Amino acid sequence: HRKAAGKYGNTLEFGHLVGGEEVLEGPLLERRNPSDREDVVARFPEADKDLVRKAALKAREAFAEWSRTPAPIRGQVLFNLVKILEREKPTLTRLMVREVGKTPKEAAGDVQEAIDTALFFASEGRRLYGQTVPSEMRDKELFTFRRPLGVVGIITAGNFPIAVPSWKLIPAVLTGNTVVWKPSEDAPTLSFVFAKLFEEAGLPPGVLNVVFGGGKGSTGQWMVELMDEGLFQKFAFTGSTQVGRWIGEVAGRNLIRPTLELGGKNPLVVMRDADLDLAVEGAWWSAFATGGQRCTSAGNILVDAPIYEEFKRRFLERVEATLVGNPLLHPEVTYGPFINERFFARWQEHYRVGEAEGARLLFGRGRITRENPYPRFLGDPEAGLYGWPTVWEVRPGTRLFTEEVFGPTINLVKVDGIEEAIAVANSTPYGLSSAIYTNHRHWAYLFKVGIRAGMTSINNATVGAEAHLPFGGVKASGNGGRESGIWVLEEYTYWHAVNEEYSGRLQLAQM
Amino acid sequence: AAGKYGNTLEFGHLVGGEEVLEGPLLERRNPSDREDVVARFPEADKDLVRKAALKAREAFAEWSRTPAPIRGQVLFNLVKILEREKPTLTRLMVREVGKTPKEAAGDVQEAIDTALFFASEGRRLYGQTVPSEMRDKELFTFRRPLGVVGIITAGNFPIAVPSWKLIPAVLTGNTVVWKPSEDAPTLSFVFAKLFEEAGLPPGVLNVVFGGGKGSTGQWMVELMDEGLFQKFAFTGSTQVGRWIGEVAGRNLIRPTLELGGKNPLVVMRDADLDLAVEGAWWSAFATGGQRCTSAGNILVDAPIYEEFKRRFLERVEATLVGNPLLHPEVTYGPFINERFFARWQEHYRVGEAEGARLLFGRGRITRENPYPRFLGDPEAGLYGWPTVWEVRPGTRLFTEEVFGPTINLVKVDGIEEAIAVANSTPYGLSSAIYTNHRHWAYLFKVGIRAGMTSINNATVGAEAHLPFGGVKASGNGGRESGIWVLEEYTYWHAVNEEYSGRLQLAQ
Amino acid sequence: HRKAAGKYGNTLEFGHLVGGEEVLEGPLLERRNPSDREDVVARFPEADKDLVRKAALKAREAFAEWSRTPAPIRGQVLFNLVKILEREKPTLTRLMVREVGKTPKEAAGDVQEAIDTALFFASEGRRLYGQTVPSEMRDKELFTFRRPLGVVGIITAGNFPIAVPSWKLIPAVLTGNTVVWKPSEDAPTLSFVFAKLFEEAGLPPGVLNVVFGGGKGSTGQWMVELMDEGLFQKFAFTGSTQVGRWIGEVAGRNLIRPTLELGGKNPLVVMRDADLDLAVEGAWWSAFATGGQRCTSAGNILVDAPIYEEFKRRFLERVEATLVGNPLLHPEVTYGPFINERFFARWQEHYRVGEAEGARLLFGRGRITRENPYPRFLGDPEAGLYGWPTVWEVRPGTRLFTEEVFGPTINLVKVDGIEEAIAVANSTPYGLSSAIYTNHRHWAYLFKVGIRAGMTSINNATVGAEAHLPFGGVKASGNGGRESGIWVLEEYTYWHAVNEEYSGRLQLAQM
Amino acid sequence: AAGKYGNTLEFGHLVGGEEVLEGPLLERRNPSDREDVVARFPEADKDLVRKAALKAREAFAEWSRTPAPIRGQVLFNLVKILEREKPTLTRLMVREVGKTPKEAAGDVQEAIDTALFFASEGRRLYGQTVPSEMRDKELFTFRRPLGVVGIITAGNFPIAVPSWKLIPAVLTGNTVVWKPSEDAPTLSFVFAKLFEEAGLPPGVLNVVFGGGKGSTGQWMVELMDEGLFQKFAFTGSTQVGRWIGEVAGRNLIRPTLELGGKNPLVVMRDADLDLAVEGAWWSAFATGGQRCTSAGNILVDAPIYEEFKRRFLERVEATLVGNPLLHPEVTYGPFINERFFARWQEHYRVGEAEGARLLFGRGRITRENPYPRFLGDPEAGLYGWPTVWEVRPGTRLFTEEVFGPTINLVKVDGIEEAIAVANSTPYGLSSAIYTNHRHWAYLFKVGIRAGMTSINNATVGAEAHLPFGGVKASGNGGRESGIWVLEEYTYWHAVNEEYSGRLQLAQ
Repeated sequence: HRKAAGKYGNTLEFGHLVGGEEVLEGPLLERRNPSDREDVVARFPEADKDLVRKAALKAREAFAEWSRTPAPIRGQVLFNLVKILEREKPTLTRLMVREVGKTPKEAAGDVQEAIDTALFFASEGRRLYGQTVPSEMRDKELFTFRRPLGVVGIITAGNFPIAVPSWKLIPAVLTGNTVVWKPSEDAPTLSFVFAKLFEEAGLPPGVLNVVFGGGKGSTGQWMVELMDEGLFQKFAFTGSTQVGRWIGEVAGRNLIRPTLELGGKNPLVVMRDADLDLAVEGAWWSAFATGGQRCTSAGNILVDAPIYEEFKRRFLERVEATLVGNPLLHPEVTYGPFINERFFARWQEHYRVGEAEGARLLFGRGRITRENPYPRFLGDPEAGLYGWPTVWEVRPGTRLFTEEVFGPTINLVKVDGIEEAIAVANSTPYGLSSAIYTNHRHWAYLFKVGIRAGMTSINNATVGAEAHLPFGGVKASGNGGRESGIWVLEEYTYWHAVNEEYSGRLQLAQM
Repeated sequence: AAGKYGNTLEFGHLVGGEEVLEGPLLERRNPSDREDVVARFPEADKDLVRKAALKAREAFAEWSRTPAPIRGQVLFNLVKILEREKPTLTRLMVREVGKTPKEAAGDVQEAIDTALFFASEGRRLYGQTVPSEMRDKELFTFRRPLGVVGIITAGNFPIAVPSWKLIPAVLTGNTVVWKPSEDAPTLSFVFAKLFEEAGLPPGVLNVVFGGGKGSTGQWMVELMDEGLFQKFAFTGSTQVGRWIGEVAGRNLIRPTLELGGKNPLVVMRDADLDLAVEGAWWSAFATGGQRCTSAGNILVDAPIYEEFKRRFLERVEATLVGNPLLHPEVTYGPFINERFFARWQEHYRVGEAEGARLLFGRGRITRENPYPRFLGDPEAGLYGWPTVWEVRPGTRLFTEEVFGPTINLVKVDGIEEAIAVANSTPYGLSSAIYTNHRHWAYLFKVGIRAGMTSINNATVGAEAHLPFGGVKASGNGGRESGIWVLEEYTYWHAVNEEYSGRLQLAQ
Repeated sequence: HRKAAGKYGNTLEFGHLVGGEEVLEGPLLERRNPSDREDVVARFPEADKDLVRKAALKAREAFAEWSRTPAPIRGQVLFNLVKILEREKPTLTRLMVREVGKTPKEAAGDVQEAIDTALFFASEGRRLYGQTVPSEMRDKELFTFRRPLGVVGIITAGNFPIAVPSWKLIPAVLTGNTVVWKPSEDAPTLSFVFAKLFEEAGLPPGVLNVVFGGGKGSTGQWMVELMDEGLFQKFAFTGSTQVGRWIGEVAGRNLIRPTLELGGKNPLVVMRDADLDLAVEGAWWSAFATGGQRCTSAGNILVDAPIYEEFKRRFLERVEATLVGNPLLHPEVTYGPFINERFFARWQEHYRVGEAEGARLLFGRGRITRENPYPRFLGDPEAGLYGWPTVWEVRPGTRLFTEEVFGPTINLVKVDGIEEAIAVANSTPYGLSSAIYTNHRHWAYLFKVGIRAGMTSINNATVGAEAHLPFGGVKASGNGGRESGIWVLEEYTYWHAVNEEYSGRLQLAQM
Repeated sequence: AAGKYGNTLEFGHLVGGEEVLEGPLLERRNPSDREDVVARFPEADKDLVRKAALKAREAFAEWSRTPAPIRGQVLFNLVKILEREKPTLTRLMVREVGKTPKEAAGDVQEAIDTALFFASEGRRLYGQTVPSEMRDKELFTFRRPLGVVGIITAGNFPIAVPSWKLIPAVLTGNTVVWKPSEDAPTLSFVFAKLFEEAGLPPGVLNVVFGGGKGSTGQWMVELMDEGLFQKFAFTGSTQVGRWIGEVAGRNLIRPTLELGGKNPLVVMRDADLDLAVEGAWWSAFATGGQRCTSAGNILVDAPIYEEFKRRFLERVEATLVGNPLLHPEVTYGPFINERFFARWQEHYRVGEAEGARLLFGRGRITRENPYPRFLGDPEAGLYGWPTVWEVRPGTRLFTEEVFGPTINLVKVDGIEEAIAVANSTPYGLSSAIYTNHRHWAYLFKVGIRAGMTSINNATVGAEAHLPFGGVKASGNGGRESGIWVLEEYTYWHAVNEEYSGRLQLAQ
């Protein structure tokens, strides 16, 4: 695999993983270190549609023996994976900093979510409870059982390259399904390694198949199209709303219920009675964790009129102190580069859209360069795509207010009272995360039952969901599916209702 | 006006509590006797469905904020009202869709059972308290209503099947727009009025009558593209369901799709033969074979094939058919509508064309083509000869759903072949095996791909408090009835509460 | 049954209900209207031990067919009971005012709890879920089923003569058990009628047997002793801690897990930031609902130092406005008589104990009489035993502070800060109900996780539990059992674990 | 010192993390070979148990406030540590209680499985969110720790059975005082030390060694009368359990009582005979018949009685017995202690006195009374002849638990009689039926009165993630393992939160 020596490590070359075998087939892509594009992390192929087809048929093959492997034994594989992930946590952390450019602290947390998920589902092997149910008839018994769905197609983003895939891969295999996985082209090395750790843990060959490639016009699109050929009994997607709508459509006509974890425009409310320094810290972290490249990153800070001016002042002071830089050379930075050029490009355009609709720019000068330097940048800002922390004031109903923009940007909006804060908080197409900073029980309550969101934080950030709560969104952010904990079991199994007669006669129900 | 076997009712849509007689007039004739006109009613245009959805959005605000236990009290009232009206609804159902008094009473009883189940669900709807990984922090999950639910239903179970959707939908705090089958408009209107009597606020349930394709049904599905529905629920054909799933999917709706079946019933060499014959017979000819769960194929183990066939044909020959309002002792009555009659007529042609062996049945029962155990006048409506084929796996009669009184026999040899043949259909709704060997029941149970399996019982007659639904072409994973339907009409809201006065970073 | 005409209704005479038959056997007791002891409500016999024995054997007989009656059909009986209770609600309300002296409003609520319980368990007939569980072996399946225990002995107090018995009787029969019930001698008529409503609903004869009589030295004691003869597979008790300890002991040696719902000394905290008028109203109602004759009645109001004087002043103003009287002639009163002479006697003594240990009496002059009248009494205070509203100031560690006293009394205690409020709130032998009035999220939280109680109210009274939450106490208030909702199913069933082999070979688990 | 087959360990009590060598010295000798001294250790007096409970009360304050997911991480560490130590614990268990390496490994594996189960339970422990009947109000339930748990355990499953109590007890935030069996002090000490290595804070687990009656066990039970325990959990004899239940009851404690069995195994005329023989044999002689779940009575259907007896005695005759440390291929080794040996000797006398027919067995295996398939020196310890009787229902051998290698055959005629006879014992722990007729398995399953029933499987070998416990004389309703044990170590806290700024009266 070690094809060349790179700058901050080896340049790895590797192929697809199908039925346990490595398949170096298709035109070569490459992944460059986004903190320093001179460092080439990986060269890897684009799987064509026919190879994805073969991966799904290999998955169908392996599913027969895996689904008949007792769930507690399947759980033992995940238990091995906990220990292996634990052993590899420092290595995976360093590789993640290199390949997607998040800080060592955040990368360790990303890996830890996969460890937590592995442990949770390791013992789920001795749970997976169905029901015994009393019949309305004598000499008859009723049962429900959870059954595996079959072959699961999984397509994932690369902003959480270990955590987010683990939310799908782990419960999928634990419930007895087999998997074809198309990872983000932003994190091919991490994905390959994760697959190999599953292998070391004892996952049978072909239960997990990995096909690398792009999205639109590439492997991703081709994999979605294969739902039309009956090769997938389930589909799970993390990514943009735009792509999610199409995947939902294709899934829908093939009578598949897909897991769709899509975008957000996450509101964070600060009421007049908030602990101001706590709220500032929470807003700041909500905005600039991962350089604002989380589904759950804050979109709009809604600030109660009586503290607006004072909150703005302290918020801008806190934003000004943000360290930015190459996190492999400067692990103390708050955030590093854009993960890829797409996020950078859309973020650059948000400045033009903001100016065109009359948003007021309070802070930020676009791309950080030698020519346009940022006072708290550490290292060489031209080796990658890095963004100025960016703060606007905006009105509701504008594009900056309603549309998701990955990258280090945030809006301030003035609201007056709890009723207006809730109405404005709900004035986007999205409904993923949400937060309110307040001390009045009644205000926390009203926000909690008035917001339309999958997730709400009280005196906490829009980011940082605990790994054992149901994760997902409403409105444009999802379709109702949830990941993590017991709530994800509905995504990867179906209910089998069984009635058993012993009465030696035909008894007619409700008659 | 007065009709033949009762009143001819005229009525309109129910929108925001008001009756709206707007649109071209349709009618529903008694399928046992076309001279009896049951109902005249309008076809809602797309714009009126639009208004119904907006009225639903309006009413949802106060209904979702009505405490769940009070919502449950409305359903409790509905139990008592349904109880009171059971004989009336039974008689009207015999008249309007042509099923027997016995089956119609059972249909109504399912709605009563559903009402009672969800009446106390008002004091349940459990979410979770969950321990945080942090000190001074607490985690919660809550079930929240989705919003406005669009419901489209078939008319073969005109009270039961709609109750499976309407009742949990309103109990969980949603509001509803309902497009009932044009085969059962009167029952649907009445059911809506009973909800009203029970105390359901005006606009929480809106009913828009009309057709399906090129009519109210289709227009209602299209309105998902305008953002007017947060949920959609459908009971009907796979072909229509695929389209509804597609439209729902692009609008990020998770729809309930309860679709067709081709339900296998296996009889192993060791079965109680007379029990299995009775079960196969009832699976086939209950409701004249017009259930989603009606048996499609009887798979008979080689050593008892000849003996089972002989007794099965003797039992089929004894089937009484007729107008169930004049002859309530009949096994089944007419086709519910002309579509089922037409597709049933075609199955004979397709059967002959692919070389299936016709053992019994001569198509439509007429004065000229009479059935020996018909009671009454077979030309007052569309009635079908009981029909039995022998078929091969992989053929159209074997794989494709055919509503109406038909069934196939197939010879299998041993449990492994019975399971493989049982799974050789696009469908996966109901299923059954007759056997006494624990090991054979077990292998069928874990080898079949179906939402529902009966051991020594019919493919029909699901109990109202088990999860109902199918896999493959029969559904998308959603389940109705019991606790399992709550996932269909609510979403999970995860809440974390900090008290530690500092920002604690998870994982 | 109509033996004589009484003052406010008929004087009823009736016997025990055993195997469906009425048995007029034993020395006659009588129940006098506690608001007016000239009104004789009922004459009824004391069942001797041998008749209780026969009732248990009749229960054992009926249990065979009842346990084999499908749970959904058993639920239909409870559904009939909902409708019958509904029909009889005005009648049961009036009879309850007459027989135990609570207000029409409270009596209607008492009956409504039985209606709510009936409805809840009516549909529980189609639930009672056990589990399907995956085996660690191939060709093997695991199951759990809830099974009825057998014959349940139930002994109940009379302060909640319909509600509290319904919490036991209804889930007991729904889960397929049969019952012997010894009602309080304070509410024999209500109990007889309730049994007859079960009969009208379709409960088979002998599934519910009712044996009337006393407690110590009488039917109650004899029924507890029959646990030593193997006649009860379950026991459920509502009453005093003193009696509960003995019942727990007898149950314990016979390997029965009893439901024990015992006394309380329920703390209600008012913090400096409380809505004062809300807290005063809540404390007032906690103290004087049912004339302070609830398990959950407030024992001690713990008032934060900065609002102590102001709270006292408003609390005494509110206590002074309390109406007291015969609730059958004056349904607007807050409370009526003591239910029986025992409660009156113990309450009279609490004055002497209070004086002896130096508690400061702020309000109350003992029994209300013509000679010692109460300014807001309505009617004739000598026709029954009525109590002055009573308010003390006490110190922690005293008898008035730690010991339950049924009747209209309450203590004020000064506390300083949340830590002290919690420590003082926990300084009793009891742990049933509890409450805090506050607006600071952090204070509500600390009380909630610091208190040792089965039940906690935030900005609500210690009384008024909703009928579908788990009800019960810790410490001297109970043994861990809970009533109501799904939580009571553990009380009346046992788990049956079943494993089914199909593999035709002996597979050794964990080996 | 060095012993014969390993080190002789000396150690004291573990209280607040410190080792306390205080009290008269006891010793545990290798029951396979009395010359091998495994351990010397003290008898804790009542006052030291008192101190252990107060140290537990102290440590509980910080442990209960440790977030459940962090508590789960300690158990996760324990999984890995138990895994690492499995061969060592296996060898020590063979030495200290005399079970075979295979069974000892399984014993340890149950603790590993329990550890893993409750490791992730740290992120579960679900309570409920519940809808109020009022506006502007919310309802919650939370699981809370009970406090200080007293645990007393037998030594026939010296790692498994204690793990069923210790692990969920600490995971749910309780603290523990543990009095281990004097038959397994070394294993118990080591297990406590592994908890310590895993990161369990000092004083959360305290271990006090000593005897039972007139010793540390009895004194610990008496301390319930001083208010020092909020929970008690016991595994052992019914006679002791009744007393513990009594003491617990007057102190308003709900105790876990896992007591004896007289476990019936039915073989119907249609059973796979060789499977049933193997299952009966293993049910009887696993652990030398020293399991709570060991078969008490084989109930054999009349038509196969003679043939089953013949094959059963052939299988019993092939049983290897011996020192399992020198001969790991043996089926079973010695009696674990002298009490089991004594009660087993008495069962022969009682059997003869009431007229039971002895088919096989000659009492203690000695040089003078040798057993043909004994391996090694039978005088180094207490070893028993495999023993088989024929008995009548209602006799003492039939109804009373007898630890050790003995079993009864009883003739029954038909399923109804098999069930009635199976229930004719004071006990109700485990049970089994061998049959192929679905209807017979069903009737046994719903007719038996037992906590646990096996169909075509042994009375022994319960899987670690099903609820374990008994009815009648075998227990009080409590269950161990899985989610079902959480009721044993927590209590429900119901919380209602008002936001409506006014007093709303319920019902």
